[PDB]
Amino acid sequence: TISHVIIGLKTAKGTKQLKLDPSIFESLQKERVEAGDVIYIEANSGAVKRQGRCDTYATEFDLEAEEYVPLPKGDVHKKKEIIQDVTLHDLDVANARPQGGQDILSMMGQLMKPKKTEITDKLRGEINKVVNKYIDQGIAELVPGVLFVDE
Amino acid sequence: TQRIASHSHVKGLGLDESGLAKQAASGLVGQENAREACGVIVELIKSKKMAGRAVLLAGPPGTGKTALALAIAQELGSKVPFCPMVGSEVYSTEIKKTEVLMENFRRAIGLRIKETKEVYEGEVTELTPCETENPMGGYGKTISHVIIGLKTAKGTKQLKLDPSIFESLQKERVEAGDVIYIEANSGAVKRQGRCDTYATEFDLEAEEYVPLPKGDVHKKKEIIQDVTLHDLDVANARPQGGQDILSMMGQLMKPKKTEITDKLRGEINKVVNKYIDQGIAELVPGVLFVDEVHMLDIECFTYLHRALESSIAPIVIFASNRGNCVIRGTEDITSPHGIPLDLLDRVMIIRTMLYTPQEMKQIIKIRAQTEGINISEEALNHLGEIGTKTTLRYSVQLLTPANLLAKINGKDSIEKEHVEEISELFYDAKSSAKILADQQDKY
Amino acid sequence: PSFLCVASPRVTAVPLDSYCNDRSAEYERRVLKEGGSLAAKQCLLNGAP
Amino acid sequence: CSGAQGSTLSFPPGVPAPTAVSQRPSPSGPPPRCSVPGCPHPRRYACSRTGQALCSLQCYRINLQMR
Amino acid sequence: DVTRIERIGAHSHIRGLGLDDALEPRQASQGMVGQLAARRAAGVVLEMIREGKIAGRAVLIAGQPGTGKTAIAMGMAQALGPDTPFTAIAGSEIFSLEMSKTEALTQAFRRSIGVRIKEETEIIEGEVVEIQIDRPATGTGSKVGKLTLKTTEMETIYDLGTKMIESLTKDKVQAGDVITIDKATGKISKLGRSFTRARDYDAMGSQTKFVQCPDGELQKRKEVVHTVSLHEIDVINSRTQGFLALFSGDTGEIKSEVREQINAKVAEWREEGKAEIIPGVLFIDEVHMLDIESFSFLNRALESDMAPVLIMATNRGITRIRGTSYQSPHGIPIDLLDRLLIVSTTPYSEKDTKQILRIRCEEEDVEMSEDAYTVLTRIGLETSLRYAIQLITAASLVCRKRKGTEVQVDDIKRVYSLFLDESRSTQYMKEYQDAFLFN
Amino acid sequence: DVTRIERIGAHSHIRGLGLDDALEPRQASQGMVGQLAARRAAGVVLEMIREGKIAGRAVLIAGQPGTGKTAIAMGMAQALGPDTPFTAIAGSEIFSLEMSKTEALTQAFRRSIGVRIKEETEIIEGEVVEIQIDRPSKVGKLTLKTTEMETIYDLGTKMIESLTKDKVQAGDVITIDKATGKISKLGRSFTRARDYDAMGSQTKFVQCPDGELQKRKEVVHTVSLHEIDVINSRTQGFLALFSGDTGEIKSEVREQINAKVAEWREEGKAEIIPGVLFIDEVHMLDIESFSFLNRALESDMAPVLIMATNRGITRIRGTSYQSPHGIPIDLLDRLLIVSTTPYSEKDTKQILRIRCEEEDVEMSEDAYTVLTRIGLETSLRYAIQLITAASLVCRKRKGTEVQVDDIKRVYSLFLDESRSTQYMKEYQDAFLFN
Amino acid sequence: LRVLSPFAPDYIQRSLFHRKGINEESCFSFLRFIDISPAEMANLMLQGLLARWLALFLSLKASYRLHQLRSWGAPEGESHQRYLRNKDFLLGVNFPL
Ligand SMILES: Nc1ncnc2c1ncn2[C@@H]1O[C@H](COP(=O)(O)OP(=O)(O)O)[C@@H](O)[C@H]1O
Ligand SMILES: Nc1ncnc2c1ncn2[C@@H]1O[C@H](COP(=O)(O)OP(=O)(O)O)[C@@H](O)[C@H]1O
Ligand SMILES: Nc1ncnc2c1ncn2[C@@H]1O[C@H](COP(=O)(O)OP(=O)(O)O)[C@@H](O)[C@H]1O
Ligand SMILES: [Zn+2]
Repeated sequence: TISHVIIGLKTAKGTKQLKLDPSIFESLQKERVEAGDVIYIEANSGAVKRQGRCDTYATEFDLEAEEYVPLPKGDVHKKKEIIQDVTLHDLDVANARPQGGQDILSMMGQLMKPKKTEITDKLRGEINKVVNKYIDQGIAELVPGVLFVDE
Repeated sequence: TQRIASHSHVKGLGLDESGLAKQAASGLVGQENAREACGVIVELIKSKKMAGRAVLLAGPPGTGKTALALAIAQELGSKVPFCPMVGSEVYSTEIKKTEVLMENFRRAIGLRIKETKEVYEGEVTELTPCETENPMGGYGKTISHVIIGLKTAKGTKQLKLDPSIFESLQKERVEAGDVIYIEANSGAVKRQGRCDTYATEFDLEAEEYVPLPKGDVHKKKEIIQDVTLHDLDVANARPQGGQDILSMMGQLMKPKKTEITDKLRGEINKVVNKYIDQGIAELVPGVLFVDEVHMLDIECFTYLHRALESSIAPIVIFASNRGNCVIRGTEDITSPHGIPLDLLDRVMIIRTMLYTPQEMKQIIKIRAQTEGINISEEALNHLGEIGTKTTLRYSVQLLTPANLLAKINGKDSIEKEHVEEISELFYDAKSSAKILADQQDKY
Repeated sequence: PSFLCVASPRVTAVPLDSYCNDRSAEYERRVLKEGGSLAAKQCLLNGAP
Repeated sequence: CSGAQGSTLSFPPGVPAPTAVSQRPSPSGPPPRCSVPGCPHPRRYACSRTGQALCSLQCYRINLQMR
Repeated sequence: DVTRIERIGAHSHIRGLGLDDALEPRQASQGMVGQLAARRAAGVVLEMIREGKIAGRAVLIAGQPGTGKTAIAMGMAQALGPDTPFTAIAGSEIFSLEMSKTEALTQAFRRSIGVRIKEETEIIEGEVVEIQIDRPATGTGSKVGKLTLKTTEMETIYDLGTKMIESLTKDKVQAGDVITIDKATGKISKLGRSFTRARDYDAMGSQTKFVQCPDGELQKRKEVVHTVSLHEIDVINSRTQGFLALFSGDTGEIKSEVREQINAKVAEWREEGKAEIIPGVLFIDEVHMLDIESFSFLNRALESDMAPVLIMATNRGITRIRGTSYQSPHGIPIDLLDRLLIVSTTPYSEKDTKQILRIRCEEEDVEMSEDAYTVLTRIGLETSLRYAIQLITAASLVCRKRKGTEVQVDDIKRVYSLFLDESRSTQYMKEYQDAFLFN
Repeated sequence: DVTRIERIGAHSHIRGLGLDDALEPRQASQGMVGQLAARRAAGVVLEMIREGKIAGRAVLIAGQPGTGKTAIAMGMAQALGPDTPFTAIAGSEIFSLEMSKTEALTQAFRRSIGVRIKEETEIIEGEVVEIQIDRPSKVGKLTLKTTEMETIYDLGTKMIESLTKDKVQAGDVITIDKATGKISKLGRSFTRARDYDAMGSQTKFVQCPDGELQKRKEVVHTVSLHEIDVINSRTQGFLALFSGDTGEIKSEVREQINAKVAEWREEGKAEIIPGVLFIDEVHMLDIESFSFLNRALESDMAPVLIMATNRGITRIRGTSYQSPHGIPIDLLDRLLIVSTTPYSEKDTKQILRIRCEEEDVEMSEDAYTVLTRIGLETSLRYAIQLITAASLVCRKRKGTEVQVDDIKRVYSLFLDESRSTQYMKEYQDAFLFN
Repeated sequence: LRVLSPFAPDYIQRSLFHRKGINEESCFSFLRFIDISPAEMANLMLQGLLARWLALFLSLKASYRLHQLRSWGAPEGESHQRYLRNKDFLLGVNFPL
């Protein structure tokens, strides 16, 4: 039924076709995307955003509740090396409580207020054990920093 | 095995039936007049007559005033609730000090309430609705009853049931060769899973298979259930059945201790009387034991003035090691045993004495033969002298490290040399404090 | 008795709402005004799916 | 209904006789066993390359070595 | 053999004030004995409480430890009886971690004003003869049905409504059940099964003791008196479907706008005659536990027309008001002490002491000789009265353990050697003065 | 090169707590020096922990600052090893903002009792090769791969519904507990990691499994008694094991768990491994929290307690009174006390050599001489802080083996208390408050 | 922060069944004694308060089925005084109330 979704892309610099994972197409449908929208796909992360309807369709009706954007002048496809900084505390927080799990698009995340909590000793034991596994696989490297205590 | 602790030998008060105390019996030795007093307290508790009448055991550290309060629990046995605390339990963050006392006053009273369980259970062999050949007027066909065939290891039986059951047997997703049960007191039906005889009709299937029930298709027993009044207090204050949003929200939210009203206590009292009058429920007025009572503050103590008087309350045992201390939560109010004079007025005091060298040696012997240890006479006659120079707990507590050292040195009983080697390695409170006074500038 | 429930708020305000000037953004507040999935909506409204 | 003669349930003509009766399956006496002739074990799974029923990696090698 | 939840405690022998109709104290009556001056005063304020016309009047009961301050407080609780609310608070109980002091006192006040409501309703109480429930083949869900009920005298048929049908079927109602239906509430209730129709039967649908068939006319009246405090009227109004908060106590610091509004609507239910208002008593036992913050709340709470009659008790001399430096009488600020009447209790004679011990032994089912009473009367003057009241049961139990029928003088000398008076324990605390901790 | 998440701390030169079979201490071994009597006593309690026969034992380790109290406790924790609980807390970790001092101690006790359980299983683990279903109920088959075999399952109806709810694909790696019937994805096999150009945020790549497809074994789990207490506290209690967001567990649960865990031990189904609770700097436990230990040392499944402390006769926290160690007398005779002693010059050399062996540093015997004098004229733990700085000054000096001139330089740069307080007096009114 | 999570079903399986030591303590050991599988536990940590609610609603269904099994038979120890079973840490059904 759906092994993948082919999607076609265009910019003033050219075109590509991409083979999307069904989880990315589920995200296109989350954003209510249709052909003739201008889309940003972050293929290393699965982030998807509608920028607006492409202005070649800006005359489809004289007055309709969409914002139209010019066909992107940028490349269809862009690469960088990027280097991510994350602290062990960001792991200790983001894995301790059940996540919100709800990308705004929900409503249960309105009821239980987020609050700081006495994060257990044991979980830090497992974060240390997972980080050890990843720095051995070379996916991460470590920078022991400084804590500076004023007063 | 089970593992030994600081009271495991204490099996009872070891009295004669005249109420007098033996020199050494039921794992205790000495304290004769205080054991005789505890004998009257055991009779008092067994009588069920009284409410709120209470005792303080008072005496120096390591004299036995926790061992006697546990010996009372052994003389009562498992059937009556004995609820222990330190005074320091009351300082909860969730809930006020006096409510932690009031909840423990409600733990120390038990219902013993007996009821029948009856159930039908088995693998469902067939579901067979039975028609009447004459319908009622204007209708195509009519059912008088449903037959459910049920199987268990003891046999198979066709149960007959009213046709409303068939509606519920398609809310439950039942199919032939499921195992199911029906509550005979209630008419409710439930599915457990496919019966284990079918655990091979696919190489994988998404259910855990249930072994065939054993005994007859219809089961009956009596059970003598027991609940503290505090269990009734919490089960009424925070219900657990989930068929409403208040209960699901209240069960996804963090559980919290709450200041239960005197009204809930009142209504539970009014209804347990309704059943005790009918002989449905037995009642066991139990014991509340507080150790380290001097850790309660004057607000706790000034609540115990009401609680020890109240006509519902359990019999209460207090213990303290204190002299004329200042009462916690007051600046400079010195009072005997660290307890306010107007609470100390409301309790009987049992004086607990120091042991003589011979009694300490007799305790150490009773410890060794229950800690799993063999001791030479030249070791025991040294260890009772160490206890005389030091303290009971220290000289007792030297037994197991002396056994470890003796076993490491390849021998089956503690020798003199092993006791003094452990005494050289391990300091007591008195010998330790002298080093702190000598080396005063270096700590 | 069926008549002890007689207090009332003097004022009952609408829950506050964040207007935003973007076509993608206004679908998100619409989804929140509906209740953000039929699973989560049915879950509070009728108890479970 | 419920009455002095016990309960009854009733359907107008053309309502489905909706209590469809249910009756037991009648499986084989032996459960399915491993294909290797020296093996007493139950079938756990079957080989994808040859189709025989199997119980272990020992039997998977011992089968595929001789087809 | 039988033993109810309430048992023999420190005041269970007290059953009233023992006053005559001219409001004079009898020397020994209703369990009270001696103590004429304070019993007289308690009688006057009891009569003022039964009158109920006047709001926020207050009393402080004072005198030595162990001289019947709490005895007289329980005496008037029993003389006032169960139909009028009496709330006992030990002064420590207001120091909540869930709510502030002024809330805990406002709750203790409003728990002590009763609103009394007669609920009169029409009930049908009958034995089910037969039921028909009709259900559509699919449809919109317009269910319909008929039900029939009997008594030993009369029977009839009811054509059923839509909400009745779900309330009936929710409780698995069936022929042979005995049920009691409230016509105004729309609620069923089940009394059991009748012995008859339960024979035309299956593998079990229920297991309970049967009940006799209902008698007289099938439709009959019921009457209930509710006694609902202002506090639980405020709690029910604090949040919709809040009814469990009455038990759990979890509703903290209720909105002032609720109390302001309930004070009006409770007055309207009096002017409509729809509900009685029955102002009761708040007994703040050991009131010297309240902070000066809490006494300053009482100064201005105790002047509301919804205030209950407030009774303090305390045993303290000139001592500093809790939470401050200042010394004052009874541990109370004169800001408050100026506002309330003081009832003064007195120490006891031989006659009073022996008579208190005798009425206590009566309630505890104990026989003692007049010689044993003579030594226990001596003990109750050589030592505080509560210690003598604590030897009685011990002496009865030692007597029972040696199989005596009556407590003798040497049973009390035995028990006196066995359980210490404070004055004797605090003496032995001088030989072991090196061994007890923190003198 | 590759720096692990753990690196050289203050204690990490120890590798255990060196003793012979007679519990006789070696002068220098397993990264410890001297302290002969205290190490015998630590050995005797270590064998008492291994035997486990008796509950609620307590040792107080006491003596001057820098004399190795935590060095015994961490060395003992390594000599005991893993596979037996060792909860270590500084005393001030118990003053929670959500639960009493009673609770934080109760949880610290209960977290130090290990229950071992045997559990019997068969679990499938493999790369799903394809899935086939058809409509006549439903029928289907699916193929699993592991590096050793490709194999097929003729799965049932509820399984077909469950896989079609998990939406599994060819090239996923999946696991199913055969007894329980529950599916669980692990990720996508590395060979599949290119047939999409953009990939879902929750995707992860894993190797194809190996060995037999449906491994059949019993296994041993160790789980501490506190976790059973938390799991039973509320409907989803295990989330609180990680979230920390739990406290004031109802005593009715804890005493039910005693009865059940004792019952499993009599039924032979589980075995109880007594651990240790170590309270470093116990002296600052409040009087209420000390009084709680007077009952928790008596429960017939208490851990052993090891308490380190560093104090003379001192005011007990939360009171006016003064006592040995800052500990109440009614606890001190339930404790058994082990006392350290200050180091000689001859011992102080060996510990500095052991730190330099651990840091991988080389020094002249002149530099060890001067540093030993510095570590004797001022506290040991200051000389242990000069060696790293002497190494880094040596690197900046373009050296390789450190020298007395490097020690004298670092000693001029980083002050101890005795010199720093001496200089503070010469400018005192420029500092704030006294 | 979600890939380095110990709640990943890979790390749960590798923690739970692929250990080196004959005895070796590891997290998620309790999941053998509650009715929760690795992916259900990961999903309960990462799908948030909706998955909390469904896993609660199923747990009530499981409670009545557990109570019957827990209260009407006593077949000693599962292989002669050995081996615990699925759900054996759920003791919230043993209270009479
Ligand atoms: N009379 C006794 N006979 C036997 N052992 C006793 C007796 N009294 C005390 N012990 C033992 O001595 C130790 C200290 O007594 P305990 O009651 O626990 O101390 P404390 O009086 O301070 O509360 C315990 O091991 C206890 O079992
Ligand atoms: N006048 C009295 N008549 C009968 N019993 C009394 C009387 N005065 C005191 N008592 C009893 O003697 C004991 C002491 O009285 P209590 O009310 O506790 O004293 P107080 O509150 O003044 O400190 C209680 O057991 C009480 O029931
Ligand atoms: N006997 C020893 N052998 C080796 N290193 C030790 C020894 N005693 C102490 N240490 C080390 O010396 C320093 C101080 O010891 P520590 O236990 O932390 O002092 P304290 O008793 O004051 O807490 C630490 O770096 C510690 O690892
Ligand atoms: Zn074989």
